[PDB]
Amino acid sequence: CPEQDKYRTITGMCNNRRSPTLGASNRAFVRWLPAEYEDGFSLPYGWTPGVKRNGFPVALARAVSNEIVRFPTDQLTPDQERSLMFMQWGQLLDHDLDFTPEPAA
Amino acid sequence: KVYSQNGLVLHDDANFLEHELSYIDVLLDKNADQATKDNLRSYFADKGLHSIKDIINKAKQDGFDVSKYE
Amino acid sequence: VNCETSCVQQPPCFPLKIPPNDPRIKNQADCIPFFRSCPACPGSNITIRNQINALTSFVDASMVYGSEEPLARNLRNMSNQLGLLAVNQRFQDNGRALLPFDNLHDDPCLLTNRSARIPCFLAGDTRSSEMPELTSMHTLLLREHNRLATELKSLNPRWDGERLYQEARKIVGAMVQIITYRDYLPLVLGPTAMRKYLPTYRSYNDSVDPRIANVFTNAFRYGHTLIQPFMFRLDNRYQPMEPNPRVPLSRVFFASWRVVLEGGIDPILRGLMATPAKLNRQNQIAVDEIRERLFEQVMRIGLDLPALNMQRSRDHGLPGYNAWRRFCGLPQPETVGQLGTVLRNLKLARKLMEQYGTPNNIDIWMGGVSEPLKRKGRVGPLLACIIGTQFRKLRDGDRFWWENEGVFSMQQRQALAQISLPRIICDNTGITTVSKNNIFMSNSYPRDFVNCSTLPALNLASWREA
Ligand SMILES: *[C@@H]1O[C@H](CO[C@@H]2O[C@@H](C)[C@@H](O)[C@@H](O)[C@@H]2O)[C@@H](O[C@@H]2O[C@H](CO)[C@@H](O[C@@H]3O[C@H](CO[C@H]4O[C@H](CO)[C@@H](O)[C@H](O)[C@@H]4O)[C@@H](O)[C@H](O[C@H]4O[C@H](CO)[C@@H](O)[C@H](O)[C@@H]4O)[C@@H]3O)[C@H](O)[C@H]2NC(C)=O)[C@H](O)[C@H]1NC(C)=O
Ligand code: HEC
Ligand SMILES: *[C@@H]1O[C@H](CO)[C@@H](O[C@@H]2O[C@H](CO)[C@@H](O)[C@H](O)[C@H]2NC(C)=O)[C@H](O)[C@H]1NC(C)=O
Ligand SMILES: *[C@@H]1O[C@H](CO)[C@@H](O[C@@H]2O[C@H](CO)[C@@H](O)[C@H](O)[C@H]2NC(C)=O)[C@H](O)[C@H]1NC(C)=O
Ligand SMILES: [Ca+2]
Ligand SMILES: [Cl-]
Repeated sequence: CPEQDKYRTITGMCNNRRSPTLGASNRAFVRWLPAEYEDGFSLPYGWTPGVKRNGFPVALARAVSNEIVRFPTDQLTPDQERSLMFMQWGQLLDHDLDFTPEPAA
Repeated sequence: KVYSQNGLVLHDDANFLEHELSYIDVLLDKNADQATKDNLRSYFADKGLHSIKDIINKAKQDGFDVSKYE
Repeated sequence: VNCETSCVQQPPCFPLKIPPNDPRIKNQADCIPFFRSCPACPGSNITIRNQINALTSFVDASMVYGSEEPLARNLRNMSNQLGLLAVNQRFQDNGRALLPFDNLHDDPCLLTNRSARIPCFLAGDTRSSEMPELTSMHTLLLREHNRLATELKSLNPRWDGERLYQEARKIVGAMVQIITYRDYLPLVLGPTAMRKYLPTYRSYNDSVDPRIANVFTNAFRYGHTLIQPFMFRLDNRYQPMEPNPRVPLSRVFFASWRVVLEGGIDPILRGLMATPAKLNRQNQIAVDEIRERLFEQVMRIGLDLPALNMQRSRDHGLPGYNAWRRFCGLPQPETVGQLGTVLRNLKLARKLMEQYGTPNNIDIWMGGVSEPLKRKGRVGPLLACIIGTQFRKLRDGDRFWWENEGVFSMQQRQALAQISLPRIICDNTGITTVSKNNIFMSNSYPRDFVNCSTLPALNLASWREA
């Protein structure tokens, strides 16, 4: 890494001089807890029919959404103390921090 | 080098961009200075496009109209 | 990879199955499409599967400039030494710059209006066209970089294009850090959590790891609970814009034609400023415009964003709710009654226990958004901990943090402390009346608004090199 620098690299490389890829693009995420997979290392919970997670059947994501998340739109509670700009700055900020690639068709 | 999410290709680095057609006009302008054209030819050669024919041909392959450059 | 049309579960597809008696999808043989995130080490029986971050974790405005050298150069105007970002060459917004168009082989923006033929935009991040409100903010920062580079050229005439580009990129990045940490994050976390997870900055610490944790990518999707079901556009008097002032969100996703052909970014920014955000409540979590009709115009079926969030946490092998509560030093409920006390809502706890069986298996997004909101905050204790911890690491572990010694002079730091998002709106739009105090709290016109003459412009005098 150059021992003198005035500007950030575009890729984020060299920000940390001791470990130059920390924060740089196209690198694995850091994990705060070890991953929990159906087979221990790659298959997601809900992959194999009948296989339980920690003693319980895996709830279909759409079923959870239909039972807990669903509500009548015309009853929406407006936030008195937040502008819709508060929502939008968050997504613009999220797009500065992370993009998880997935394979193209 | 294909940015995909939810099955939608959101970006492809290989494709020619529309605003790069304005750079072809500068390279063909007899009043543009040499240093200006030198930076644009360096920019295009780094994408594998060495000659002006290559630049117009890449714009054509990727859907842009290049009739004005005939 | 036929995950877009096939409901067969083969890698890399992991389709969401349809439950019985679903309110919208009556065909139980159909599914909601889903592609598993790319693994960092493909075909491996040694490493525990992890996912990739295609961006820089730093708050460095990479959604404007890019996170890879080839895209970053493509975003620059290479026809001169002014250090500007490239702009749209066919369309302008009342004489102002628009983002350049991108060239995609299958463009989803063209599917929103087949007669308009307005493709997706090109920006530092590839999702800039996801909703016209996001496009309006990307366009705003594109104009801000060009305005700054123009002002620096007038001050330092001997500076070349690379120097002007880098000096404006440095200011735009610092502005994003200032709006985020000063105005935004205290309104997400509340005062208690803001003091707890983000104490007063001291200096750069090279031992602080600045990477995004895999859990943050799902936890930060709490913002989906703030989404309103319409796009609001207001005129120069902050009154509903002539035809279609409240457009259903299922008709704005990827609708870049609306920016170009329906009035530009001013009506969209005024709607963002003078419309309230949706309030997340325990029995009003997320609107049907994203739970039933997400991207339905550009796809075979409308997706369900909250369900995509839960399926994504399982794709990423994230631990459940109690493991994340334990990580945070928060109590972990075992029974329905204990979950009811933590949520201060026994009816929601009963529903969650009927779906998950145990608070150990509750998906991180579902459990996190279920928690009651902290005082003057819009997240509960669990999400305050994850978000708060992440943003402290992005600030303390960033060698180019705007307050770090050597990044800016003391005089440039004093000048940067005067910036605000309403003033950036003043500088780069036809808007002359903008929001008061904190733009993220102000939400009612005219009560919370001021004229642009009241706000000072950023003073670049300390950037002079004689
Ligand atoms: C520069 O930042 C460094 C990182 O700081 C962390 O992140 C920032 C953003 C803040 O959130 C901050 O609060 C974080 O700590 C920072 O270095 C860190 O300093 C702490 C405190 O000295 C270190 O903790 C000690 O760790 C050892 C080793 O065990 C740890 O790792 C294992 C394995 O992962 C875990 O299982 C353990 O739970 C620990 O996490 C412990 O043995 C030690 O125990 C202490 O026990 C009692 C209190 O219970 C004390 O009386 C003793 O004296 C012991 O110290 C600590 O828990 C931490 O490891 C270290 N991290 C790194 C990355 O080096 C540094 O101090 C900052 N410097 C400045 C100038 O700000
Ligand atoms: C403006 C309307 C809006 C739409 C449409 C939207 N979001 Fe998200 N969203 C995220 C984060 C973080 C992710 C994960 C991003 C990543 O790492 O790829 C995400 C992921 C998604 C994904 C990927 C879904 C999947 O798992 O397959 C879609 C689609 C999405 N959001 C749509 C933070 C937000 C925030 C932050 C407060 C807001 C506001 C927000 N999102 C508003 C929106
Ligand atoms: C590079 O910068 C120049 C100068 O800002 C741009 O040229 C202007 O383009 C607009 C339309 O886009 C015209 O109305 C102006 O008259 C032009 N001015 C000059 C001095 O040429 C140029 O378009 C930019 N290139 C890109 C790709 O954005
Ligand atoms: C698709 O986009 C076109 C514009 O390209 C829209 O057509 C315009 O609609 C307005 C309505 O106020 C008319 O005043 C214009 O005359 C129309 N323009 C043209 C060229 O026809 C059209 O409305 C859009 N379609 C949808 C579904 O909104
Ligand atoms: Ca970034
Ligand atoms: Cl994690």
